[PDB]
Amino acid sequence: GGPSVFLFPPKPKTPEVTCVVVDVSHEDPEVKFNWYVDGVEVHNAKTKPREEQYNSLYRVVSVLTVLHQDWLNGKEYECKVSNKALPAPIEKTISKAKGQPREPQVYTLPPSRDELTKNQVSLTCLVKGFYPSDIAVEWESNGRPENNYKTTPPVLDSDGSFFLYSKLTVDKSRWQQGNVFSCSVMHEALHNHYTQKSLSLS
Amino acid sequence: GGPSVFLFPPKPKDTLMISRTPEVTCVVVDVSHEDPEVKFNWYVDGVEVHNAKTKPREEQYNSLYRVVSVLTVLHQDWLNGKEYECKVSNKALPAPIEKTISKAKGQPREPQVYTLPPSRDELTKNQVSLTCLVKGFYPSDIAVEWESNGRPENNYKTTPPVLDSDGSFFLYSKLTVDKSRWQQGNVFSCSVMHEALHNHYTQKSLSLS
Repeated sequence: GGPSVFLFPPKPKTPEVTCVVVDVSHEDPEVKFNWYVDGVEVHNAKTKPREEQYNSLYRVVSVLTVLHQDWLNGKEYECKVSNKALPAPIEKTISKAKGQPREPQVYTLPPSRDELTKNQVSLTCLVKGFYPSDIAVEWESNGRPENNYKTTPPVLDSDGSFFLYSKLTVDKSRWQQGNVFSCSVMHEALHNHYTQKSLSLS
Repeated sequence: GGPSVFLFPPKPKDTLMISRTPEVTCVVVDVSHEDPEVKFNWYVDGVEVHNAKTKPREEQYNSLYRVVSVLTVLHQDWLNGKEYECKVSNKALPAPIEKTISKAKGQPREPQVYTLPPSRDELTKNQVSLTCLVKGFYPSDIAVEWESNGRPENNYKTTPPVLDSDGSFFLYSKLTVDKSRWQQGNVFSCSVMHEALHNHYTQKSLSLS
């Protein structure tokens, strides 16, 4: 277990910059935030009460209200979190430049030919090129939501965008019969904030 | 308020590479400012050792100290499941604090490596994604790389291990290449290092159909 930090832009429609700390250890729930604007610190940010994730680890959020005309001018906003279980403080920066939302690309991949020997096969859903990291993925089959899937946490790609993979495990018999499976993704940068990519045998 | 102890295992790549140094790290947090000294005792399967290295103390954001002791472990010792105990003594402690760590116990499971070509929808783009699914391995310590034509490929990212529904772990490694390299039929290789593999190494190729 190790904490991760994410910075969120104000939505284009009161503006706010958000620093999210996920996977805070259960022994030391305390997290200390320091906010920088072009290098000088501000103190008007307010920290939300801690939330316990499904894995007992904690999610601690700090919200900094941002001057509207300031965001138009392109000033950098820095969030520095510091925790006892942390080897060193974690720093994140966000601005209007490349803080822009990026539409995720959703690709479904059938099982490897070598996996068709096993009794179960892996249906994978690749979601790449999205910003910010907040995203939700689900699997269905003919509209019935599936239960035996797992999704990796977001991974920062080499271009500043994020990607992840979701793996649905289905019986090989169900796959070869021609069943249709769907990978659903919800994200703010998507058109209608929702898209679905289907997957089926040849 | 009260000083607590955390014990970390070695990094996965340090346990898998003969040229690296795997370390067990004992971290004492919230050490008193007027009683700052900490005495470390290290035990390997009950036998005390003395080759541990202490680091200079570091003050935190709350005016209290953090002191770290680092013990080098043998590659074969860690893989064989030897247990490492760190005992932390301090004047402000009513009694010493003991913490013990070892490699994840349970039957080691061989990773299954599956290479997945880019989706046809991505073939309209200038760069395509080459996917390496590594599935069903235990424990989670693992290392993944990409190479091609005898040279490593470095434009890849790998997800951390994820706990699967069967008690094993899986991850994905994504190699991004120019579309023309993939359309040429050039062969790419996903290499995995893991204790359960023969010679702790395997590699699966990925090429155009």
